[PDB]
Amino acid sequence: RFKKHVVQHEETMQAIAQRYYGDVSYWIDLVEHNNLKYPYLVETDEEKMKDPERLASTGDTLIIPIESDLTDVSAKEINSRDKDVLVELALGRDLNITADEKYFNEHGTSDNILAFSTNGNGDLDTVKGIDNMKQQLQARLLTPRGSLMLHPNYGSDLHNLFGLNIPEQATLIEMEVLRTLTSDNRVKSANLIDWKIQGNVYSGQFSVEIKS
Amino acid sequence: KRQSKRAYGDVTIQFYQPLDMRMYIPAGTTFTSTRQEYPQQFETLVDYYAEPDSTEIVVEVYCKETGVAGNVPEGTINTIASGSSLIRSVNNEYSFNTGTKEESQEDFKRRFHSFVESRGRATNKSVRYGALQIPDVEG
Amino acid sequence: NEIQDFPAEDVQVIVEGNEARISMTVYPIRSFKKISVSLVYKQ
Amino acid sequence: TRPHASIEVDTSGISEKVFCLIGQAEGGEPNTVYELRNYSQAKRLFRSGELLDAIELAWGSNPNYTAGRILAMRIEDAKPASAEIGGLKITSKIYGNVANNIQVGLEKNTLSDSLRLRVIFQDDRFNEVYDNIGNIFTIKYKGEEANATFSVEHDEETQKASRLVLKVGDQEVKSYDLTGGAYDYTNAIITDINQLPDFEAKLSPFGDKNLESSKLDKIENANIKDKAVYVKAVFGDLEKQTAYNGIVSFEQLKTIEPFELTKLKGGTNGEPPATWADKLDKFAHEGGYYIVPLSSKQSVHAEVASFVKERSDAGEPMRAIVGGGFNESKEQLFGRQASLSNPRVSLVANSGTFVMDDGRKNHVPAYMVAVALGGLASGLEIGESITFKPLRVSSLDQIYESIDLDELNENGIISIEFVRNRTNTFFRIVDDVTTFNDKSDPVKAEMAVGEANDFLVSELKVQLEDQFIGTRTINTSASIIKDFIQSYLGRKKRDNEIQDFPAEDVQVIVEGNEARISMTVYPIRSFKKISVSLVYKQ
Amino acid sequence: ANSGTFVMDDGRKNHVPAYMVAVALGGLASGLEIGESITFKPLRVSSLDQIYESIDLDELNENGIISIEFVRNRTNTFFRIVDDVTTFNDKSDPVKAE
Amino acid sequence: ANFLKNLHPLLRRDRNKKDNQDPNFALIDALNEEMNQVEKDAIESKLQSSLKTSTSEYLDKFGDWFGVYRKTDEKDDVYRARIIKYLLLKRGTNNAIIDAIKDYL
Repeated sequence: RFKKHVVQHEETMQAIAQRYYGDVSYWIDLVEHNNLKYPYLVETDEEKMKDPERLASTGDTLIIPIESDLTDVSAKEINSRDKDVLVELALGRDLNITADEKYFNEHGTSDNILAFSTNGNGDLDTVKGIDNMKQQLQARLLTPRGSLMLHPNYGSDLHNLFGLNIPEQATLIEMEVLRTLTSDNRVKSANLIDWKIQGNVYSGQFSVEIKS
Repeated sequence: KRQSKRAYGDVTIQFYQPLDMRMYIPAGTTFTSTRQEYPQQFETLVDYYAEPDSTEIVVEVYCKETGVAGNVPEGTINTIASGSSLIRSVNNEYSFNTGTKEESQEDFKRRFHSFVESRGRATNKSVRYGALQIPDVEG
Repeated sequence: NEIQDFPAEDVQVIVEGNEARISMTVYPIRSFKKISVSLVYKQ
Repeated sequence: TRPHASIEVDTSGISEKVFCLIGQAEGGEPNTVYELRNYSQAKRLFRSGELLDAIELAWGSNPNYTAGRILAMRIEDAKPASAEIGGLKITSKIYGNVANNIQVGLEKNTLSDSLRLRVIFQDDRFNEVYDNIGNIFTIKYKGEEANATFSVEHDEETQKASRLVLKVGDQEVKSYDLTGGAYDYTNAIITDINQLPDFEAKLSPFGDKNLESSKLDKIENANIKDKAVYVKAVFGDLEKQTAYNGIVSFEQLKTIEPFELTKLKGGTNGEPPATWADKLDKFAHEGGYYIVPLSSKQSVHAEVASFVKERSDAGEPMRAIVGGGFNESKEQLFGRQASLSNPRVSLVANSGTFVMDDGRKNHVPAYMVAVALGGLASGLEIGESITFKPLRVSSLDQIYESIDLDELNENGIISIEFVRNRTNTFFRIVDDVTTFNDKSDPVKAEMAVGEANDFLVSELKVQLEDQFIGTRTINTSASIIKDFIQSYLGRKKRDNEIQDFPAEDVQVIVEGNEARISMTVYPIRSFKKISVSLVYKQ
Repeated sequence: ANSGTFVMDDGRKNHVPAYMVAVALGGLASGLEIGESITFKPLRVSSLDQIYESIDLDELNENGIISIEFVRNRTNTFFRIVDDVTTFNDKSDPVKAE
Repeated sequence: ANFLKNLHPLLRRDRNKKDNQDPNFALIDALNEEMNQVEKDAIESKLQSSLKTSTSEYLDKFGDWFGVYRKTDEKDDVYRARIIKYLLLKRGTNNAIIDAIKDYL
C-alpha cells in the first residue's frame, strides 16, 4: 500500500522522507520507488522535457510507500515502472457487468438483471479502480444473503426488509446497508448522512471510507 | 539501449478563423482518441501560447502509457478535452514511431555476444554460420 | 400505530344544527415499495 | 411504480456565506444567474473556460475550508445554432459555437414506412437513432361488405384533427370529434373502434405512444379491407420521442419529408461587450456576499466598485475581490490602488499556477488567485480571517520579497509570501487588508472586521424593525429601548460574537415619533502581533 | 394471471387453475394483520405454467394485473408476488389503486 | 448438470429482445452448448463402457483384453459373437475336436 503526494515549489527530496517517515536517511531508497534520475525533483518543466519519464517537477505526483514495503525490493521494482497503474492493480481488475446502468436501477432484488457488455473492440468490457469497487458494492447490496452457489452468507436481507415505513424499519434498513458495506475488508467504515421518507419511498445516502 | 521512453509525436491543430488573442494551452491537457476502439490517451508536458494571428500551430504530445501499446496509426488523434469554439479539429500527419520497450540486461548482452561471435572466420562453425546467414540455406 | 401521523391544528368543522361538516387530514401508513439508497465516498 | 430496490453510486462530490462569479464559458443561457452546488453539475450546464476553471478551483483551495453554494453567470450574448428544412425548424438547446458541430438528419425505411431520426454530436460521443417514427396505431377491417375506408380531416382554422371517420361501402359508420371531447386521447379511439364487431384496431409495440388525438395527420381514403393501415401522426412521435430525450429540439412551421445529414448553423458565442454594468446588476437579490469579476480591464473594476457601493449604501452589504493580469510590478499596483481607493474592495497582486484534479496544470491570472482566495474568505465561519492560512497554490511568479511585504501591505494590497514552513503546504497569505488608503479605521482597513461589522449592523437593524418600528405605540419610553438593547447585547456577550460591551455606556434619547441611541462594543478580532518578553533569574 | 402447481398433502402434485391461485393468494392476504400487503411476500407454490417474466412484470402490473415472480434461491419457495395493484384504471390514487 | 441453473443470479439468462446483438447471451449460449455436448458424450459413453455394445476402438480393446485379435475387414457384430464363442471354446473331446472342424472348413 501507498500514499499519494505532489511536488511543491522548490521542495527537496530530502524534505519529503523526513516529513512522512521521520528520518531523512530514507530518501535514498525512496527515489528508487519513483524511478528518478539524479535531478530527482527539479523545479522547471522545460527541464523535465529533457527526458520526461525519469523525473518529477513542480506539480507532479509522487508515490510514498508504507514503511514495511519501503525496504522490499519487489515493491521497489513494481512502483518504479507501474506508476499510475498502482491504484488499478491495488483495487484490482474485473469484468464489467453494469451494461444497463439505467435498467438495473429499475428492478433491484430481482434476478437476471446484470449482463456482460463490450467496450473498445472485440473484447468484453472490464472495470478497474474505484469504479470496480463501486460496482462490487452495488452487486453485493443487490444480492440475497444465501444465493451464490459457494461461500454463502454473502449479500443482504434487503429483499426481506419491506415494511410499514415506520422509523424502526428505517434504522433496520440503515443497519443492514451498513453491515453489507462494511463486509469488505478494503472499506474502513460506513456511516449514514441522510435518511428521508416520501410516503411509500425510502431515500438516503451513505459515506464510505475507502483506503487510500 | 532502450529506457522505456513513452511514445511522442508532433500534432497539429486548426481553427475556424485566424485568432485575435494569445490563447492559452495548459500543460497536462489531454488529447483523447476519437476512435472508440483505441483507449490510448496523450498529455502535453509544456505550456504553449498561440500567436496573435496564426491559423495553425504544431505541438509535441507524449503518451500516458509506455511500451509498444502507445503506438497509434495515422489519423487517430482528432479530439481535445479542453475544447473551444475557435478550435475546429486536430490531426497528426505523421505516425507515432518513437514507441519504445525496455528489455533485460541479458537481452542487451545476447545481441552483443552474437555480433562478437559472428566476427569469427576461417573455422567450421563460422563457415556454417556464414552459409546459414544467406536465405535458402539449411542443413 | 393505525396511522403514521396527523396534524392536529389542521381540522375544520362547520355546523348548521341540522347537519355538521368535518374536515381532517391524515398521513397514511403503507408498505415500502421503492428503496433508493445512494453511495458517496471521499476517495 | 413497479416495486423494486434501486441504488446509485454518485460522482456528485468530486458554508453559509454565498459566493458569486461572472465570466466567460461556452455554455448556459445568458444573463440569468445559476446556483451551483457541486461542479459535477456545473460541468453539464457550462462547458469549459475561465469560469469553470475558477469554480473547480474555488471549492478545492484549502483542505479544511471551502465555499458553500456558488452563484454563477455567463458574460456573453450567445445565440443557438439552428436550421430549417421540411416543415420543421431545428433549434439546439446549448448556446455557443460548440452547438454548430451537432448534426441531424431524417432517413426512411421503406419496409415499415417509418422515419429514421439520427443525432450525431461527436464531441460528447452522443449518437442516438430514433426509429419507428410514424405508425401510431393500426386500423383493420373484418366485415364481409365490398370496401372499407377511413379518413382524418383537418380544419384549416385549427390545423388539427377535426374529424375521424370510418366507412363501409359508401356510407359512414362512426365519427369522432378529435378537437375536443371524449376522444382527445387515442386510448378512447382504440377501445371504441374495437367495440364495433366489423372492425379492429391495434397499437404499435414500440412501447407507449397513445398521443393526444388532436395531433394526428391528414390521411384519407385508404382501403382497410386490403391493408392493416397505419395512422402516422409523425409530429406526435417527434414530441413523444424527443421532448425530454435529446440535445436538440424541433418546432413545427407544412409537410414533413426526409433529408440528408446536415450541420446546424448560426451558433455564436458573441464578441465581448463594451460594459458589464446592466448585466452585473442581476446578482443583487440572490443574496451573495463575496463577488469577483473574472477579467483584468480597469473599466470592469470601476463598475464593480460602483456596484458594491450601490448595494452597500442600500443596506445590502457586499465585498469584492479583484486581481489584475499576470506578472504585474509594484508601480502598476500602486497606480491601480489609487485609481480604485474605496473600501469593500480588496486587490490581490500575485500570479502563479494551479493543478486541477484531472492532472491539468495552469498559468494563472491574478483574478483566479483572487477567486481561490475568495474560496477561503467565503468558507471560513463568520468573522475569522484568511490571515496566515495556507493557500494550496502550487507555484508562484515570486518577485515579492520581504521588503515588498511591507510596501505592498502597508499601502493596502494583499499578497502571498513564499514561506519555508515545512509542516504543511508552503505558501501562506500575509494579511487581510482592503484597498482603502487609510490605516486608521479597522472597519475600513481589515476585511475580517468589516465582515463582523456588517452582520452585527444588519441583525440589530432587523431587531429594531421587529420590536419598535412596527409602531404599536409611542407609549414605550427611551428607557425601555435602553433595556431592550442591553438585553440584546447580553445575548451577543453570551453567545460569543463580541468581546464585551460596557452596558453603562448605552445612551438613549426619544424625540416623539423618532428615537436615537449611542453605544460602545469591543469587537472580536484575530491576533496579528504576538510579543513575548523573556527574562532571566539567579 | 398465473396458473400454478401445488404439492397437495395427499402427495398429489396438483396442477391448479388461475382462479385457485387466487384462493391461495386471497387466503394469505386475509390472514395477515390489517395494513400489511402481499407485496414481496412468498407463496408455497411448487411450479408455474407461465409466460410472464421481468419485462412482462412491468406490462401486466402497470395495467393492474397481479402475477407471481420467480427468484432463483434462498427466498423460501423461490416465488414471491410482485405487487398488490387492483383492477381500477387510474393508479394515481393509492386508496383505489393499491 | 445445468449451466443455466446453478449460477450467479444476476447474469441474465435469456437474450435481450430490446436490440439486435447481445454478446452476453452469445457467450452463455456457446458455453451452454459446449457443456451440453460434453454431457451428451458422457451419456453416450454408456454403450462404449459395456462389451455388449462397445464399438470401434473400445471393442478392439476388449478383444485385446480377451486375447481374440480382430480379423482384417471384420465388423463389430461378427467380432463380438466370435469373441463370445472363443471364450466358451469346446475342445478336448474327440467329438468336440471333430466339431471344431467347422472353424477350419
